[PDB]
Amino acid sequence: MSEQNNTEMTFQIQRIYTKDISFEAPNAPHVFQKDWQPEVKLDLDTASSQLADDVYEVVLRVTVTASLGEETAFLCEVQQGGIFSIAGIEGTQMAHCLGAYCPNILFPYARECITSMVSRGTFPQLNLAPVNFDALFMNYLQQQAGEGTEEHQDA
Amino acid sequence: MSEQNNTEMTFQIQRIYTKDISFEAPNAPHVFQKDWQPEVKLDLDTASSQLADDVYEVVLRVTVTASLGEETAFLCEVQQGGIFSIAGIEGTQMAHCLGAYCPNILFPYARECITSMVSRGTFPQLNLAPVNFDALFMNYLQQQAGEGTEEHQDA
Amino acid sequence: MSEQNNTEMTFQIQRIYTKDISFEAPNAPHVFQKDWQPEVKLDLDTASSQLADDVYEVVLRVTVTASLGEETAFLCEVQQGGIFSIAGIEGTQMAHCLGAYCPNILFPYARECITSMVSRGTFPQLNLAPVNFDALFMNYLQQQAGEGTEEHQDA
Amino acid sequence: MSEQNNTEMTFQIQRIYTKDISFEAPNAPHVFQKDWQPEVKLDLDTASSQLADDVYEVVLRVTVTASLGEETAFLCEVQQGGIFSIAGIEGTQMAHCLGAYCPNILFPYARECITSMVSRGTFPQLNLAPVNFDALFMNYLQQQAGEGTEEHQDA
Amino acid sequence: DKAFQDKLYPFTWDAVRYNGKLIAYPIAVEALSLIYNKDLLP
Amino acid sequence: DKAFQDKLYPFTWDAVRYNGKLIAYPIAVEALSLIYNKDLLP
Repeated sequence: MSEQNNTEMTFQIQRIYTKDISFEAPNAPHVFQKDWQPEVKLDLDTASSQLADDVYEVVLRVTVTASLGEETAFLCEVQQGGIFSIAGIEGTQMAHCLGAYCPNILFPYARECITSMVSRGTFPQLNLAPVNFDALFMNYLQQQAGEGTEEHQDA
Repeated sequence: MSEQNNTEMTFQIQRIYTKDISFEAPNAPHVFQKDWQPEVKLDLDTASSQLADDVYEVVLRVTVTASLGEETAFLCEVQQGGIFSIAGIEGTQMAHCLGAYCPNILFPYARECITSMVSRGTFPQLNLAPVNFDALFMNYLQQQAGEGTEEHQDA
Repeated sequence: MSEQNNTEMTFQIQRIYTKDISFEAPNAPHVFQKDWQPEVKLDLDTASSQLADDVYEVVLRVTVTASLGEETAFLCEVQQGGIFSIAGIEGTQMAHCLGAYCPNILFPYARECITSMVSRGTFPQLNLAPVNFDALFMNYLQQQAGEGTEEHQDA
Repeated sequence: MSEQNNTEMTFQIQRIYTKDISFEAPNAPHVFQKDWQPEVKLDLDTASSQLADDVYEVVLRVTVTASLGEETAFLCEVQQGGIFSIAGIEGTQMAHCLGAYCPNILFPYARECITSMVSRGTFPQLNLAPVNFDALFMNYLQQQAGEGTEEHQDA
Repeated sequence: DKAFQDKLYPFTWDAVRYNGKLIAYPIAVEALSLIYNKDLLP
Repeated sequence: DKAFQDKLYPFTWDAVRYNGKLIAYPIAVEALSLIYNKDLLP
């Protein structure tokens, strides 16, 4: 293992934590006379700020709209933050990290924080299925090898 | 306006829900660099909403303006609403029940909503001490030199 | 029937914390074959312990079972413990504190923590209705009839 | 032996969730007495299981032990299981699918499900270190001095 | 008389005799769809 | 066995390697002090 190549990337989790959380339910008593068939409009964003050398914070924003039209269920945004060490890669490879990988780390925390807020407003909980733009390149780029075989036992 | 002294009244807890939530950590990794316990400013507000005849919602706005030194630590606000079947009672006794007792029922839920967001932002666990608004209101009657204005209206 | 001798007393919350969590989905990859509302059976439990003089710790345990048809859906359970401190009260006034008042503090946390584990299993919300531990404490011993808090004025 | 990228493979992320969760703090009040420096022990495990015709659920057992010698602070375990309908690849890439890629899909969500329980128990945040299951396997396989960047394609 | 043995712990509370098992307030909130108008990510 | 088996999922993984801890700055937090007074009116 001659680790002379940056394909591994020197990545480190310093700290993960919500910067901002918010929930709005204008029609919160209306839920009794509102039909539970709102169309979930998901929306996503990611940001970056250099705090120090190789130290980049990523702000993964998720915004969930739930509304039948004007008869709105709720609005719920969680701005998740994460202090990350991003070293070894630069520029376009770094743009793949803080634009896809690092917010994908932050998204489970944001998801659960939203779905808790849904339950607090006492609406139907709905968990958003994984979307990996980061892993999509691994899904695309096939390696080379395929044939395994040979295992069984040593004894 | 009426005194109203009768226990034949009805009072049931229908549903607790957050109509509004907020948590804002503006200098979130910066106050992390400050090893100290942040000063907690407690802000408190109330609201009410008539949903039907003898059915009344009340909102409790528990707000935490936390700051360490010359700078914010973390911000929080939860407008914790809850519906109560308030029958057999109106006048100053309704202004007492809906303005003291019903917010007191909402206060454990207000605290919990804040506690969770603070632990998500990885700030130190926040447990506001239980406040009985009723006992304070008893003394309030004999503590009036004059005047007397309030506001309770939410959608 | 009350006889609850009112005193100035002194109360304190030292620490609130989740002691224990369980979420078991034995039918996890089988649950998508189950299309109805799950038959949910909740259980409420308490286990108390005195840490010191004037200082006790009561644990509020909420169990949840669910099943569709004649087969399991999901299982979940939370144990919200809390260290509390008391002075002034005694006998029935003390029994009422650990018997009703402290479960009222702990319930929002235990409740929402179950529904937060629901988020993790990707299925519809299971949020618990507000349980009247106080009325239940009365239904344990029929009617409040205690009396206490005696003036032992010695010098 | 490289350019044999045929449309044989089929992989879909059907569901990613917790099959099982556990958080046990037997010394939850008792942590106030001890020193706040436990030993962060991380446990990793992966399994696959054919539910249907080439549909296998891969479960990740992550377990976080925190003990300063014999005196345990707390224990966390999250069986982050996910259903994946995979086929059309064999041997090395098949073993690398369910053994590397699939637990690496489960690992951000496992990380979070632990971290959130920890903070509810009034314990300091525990972030799981990113284990490059995919990259380290292919490294050791023969690419110990190799580097494979990905072409940033639109669609 | 001061029986210094009883102290401020004459009751434990180890039950919560809840014989009225329910799920929530009588109203079905368990209904929501329209998640992912498209398929999964391949 | 001693002749033909070869699982769909073998996965040797005889190369297990990870750091362990990542915590460095131990900020004294746990439970927020200086919160409220010792009032707590009943």
